[PDB]
Amino acid sequence: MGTIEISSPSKTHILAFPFPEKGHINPMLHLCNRLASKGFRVTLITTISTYKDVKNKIINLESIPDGTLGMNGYFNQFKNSVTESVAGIIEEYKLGHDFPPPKVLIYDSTMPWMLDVAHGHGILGASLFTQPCCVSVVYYHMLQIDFHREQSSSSKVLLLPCLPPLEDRDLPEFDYFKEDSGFVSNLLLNQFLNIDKIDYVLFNTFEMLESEIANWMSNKWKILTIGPTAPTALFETNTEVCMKWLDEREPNSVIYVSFGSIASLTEQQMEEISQALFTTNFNFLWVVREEERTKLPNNPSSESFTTAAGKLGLIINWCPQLDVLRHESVACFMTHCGWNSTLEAISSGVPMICVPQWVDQTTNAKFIQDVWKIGVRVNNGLVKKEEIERCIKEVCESEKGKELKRNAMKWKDLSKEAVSEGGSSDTNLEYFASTLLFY
Ligand SMILES: C[C@]12CC[C@H](O)C[C@H]1CC[C@@H]1[C@@H]2CC[C@]2(C)[C@@H](c3ccc(=O)oc3)CC[C@]12O
Ligand SMILES: O=c1ccn([C@@H]2O[C@H](COP(=O)(O)OP(=O)(O)O)[C@@H](O)[C@H]2O)c(=O)[nH]1
Repeated sequence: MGTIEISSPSKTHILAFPFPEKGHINPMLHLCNRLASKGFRVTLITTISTYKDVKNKIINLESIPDGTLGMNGYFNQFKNSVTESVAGIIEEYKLGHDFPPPKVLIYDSTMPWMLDVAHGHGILGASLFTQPCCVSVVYYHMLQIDFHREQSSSSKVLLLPCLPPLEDRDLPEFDYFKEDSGFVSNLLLNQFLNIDKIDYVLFNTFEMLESEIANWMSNKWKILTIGPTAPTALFETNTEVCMKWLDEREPNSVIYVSFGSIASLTEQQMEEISQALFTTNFNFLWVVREEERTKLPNNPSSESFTTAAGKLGLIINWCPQLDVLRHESVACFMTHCGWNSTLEAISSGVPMICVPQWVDQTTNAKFIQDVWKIGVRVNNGLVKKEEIERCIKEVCESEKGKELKRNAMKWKDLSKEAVSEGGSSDTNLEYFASTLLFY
């Protein structure tokens, strides 16, 4: 005689709340996909202005007001609005009868105040970092070593535990934001203000990729490396168009070019890249967002070209990046080195030409070229066509490039192993799921 009680994923409710930008939404969506496939009930909370985006990419979906002035006011409003918004949702779900009450809130690492919403309403908090471990620990040391730089007087090289030496150009780039550099800096530093009170510290990376620094952070804070959250081999826009075009190219013949969802290049920088791509011995697929089309050399959603070299080019406002990168036609990836684009390239075996723009993109580029050895970084600040030309020859037409390709194929296998049964990332994500079930 008695009652047995069963705690299983299908009666466990996970809340997820990304920062409303595609580089933060996308990795969180993939993680929600993996968690739902384990049987969990997953509710994704997102701002109204990103809601339609996420709806088209798909899991229960909740919208909250955008919550929005200069950078500082814009952001204090944002933090205040989403605090009460998300708190309301937790409480509606705690009294609801359909879904189970929330057990945990997975929130973006850049919204650390959400840990206080989670704990203030009696549920657990998991902080999802969308940056690699290596650059993240740079933010921690900065929050805690002199990082000022009078780059005009002398060159400095910084040594930190479990990191390669970092030149000034390898540190995170904040001066780009000029007046707002301090704001962007504090946003990334403050990720660590409560690192000791977080119930789960989640990183979208895999241990073999960052083993030295992952271990150092595992010792300090017991982090969980659970990446890549994207699947091995999201409904994005223009899928059929780009897949048909790529299906019509020769294998290993296409340079894929994209600077992500936020970065905006000067008109002179666009002219340089343009002139390189139209004279290279390769086809190209170049994503230029609608908002950036007017900065192209003197607006249609896409344009087709026969290049001066007799090759074929496609300029298009958006593509399915993961599908593009895994297409056999792609020879290499000219990228701003956002972490999602970097980790997607790694998981796809595609070598890179690094054109980093700001924040962690400079550090990622350093690791792409000198640590993982799967790409080369351009040298500035304007990057001229001849410099872009040099990097294409090196990646795509050289013995060194064949080696870079070999290195990328190795890392592709290692990230597949990480997310497969018994891999470090599969194990860490199962640690997260299983301990959510504990009494
Ligand atoms: C958070 C952010 C992306 C991820 C990483 O932490 C680096 C950050 C860079 C700065 C921040 C971006 C996000 C968009 C901005 C708010 C967006 C912006 C700028 C001005 C404004 O009024 O509203 C939004 C453009 C860039 C942005 O300011
Ligand atoms: O044409 C494109 C360009 C980018 N992305 C996606 O945009 C996301 C985030 O980009 P990233 O982190 O590299 O840099 P950001 O856009 O934040 O600057 C990635 O998941 C990419 O797959 C896409 O789907 N199609």
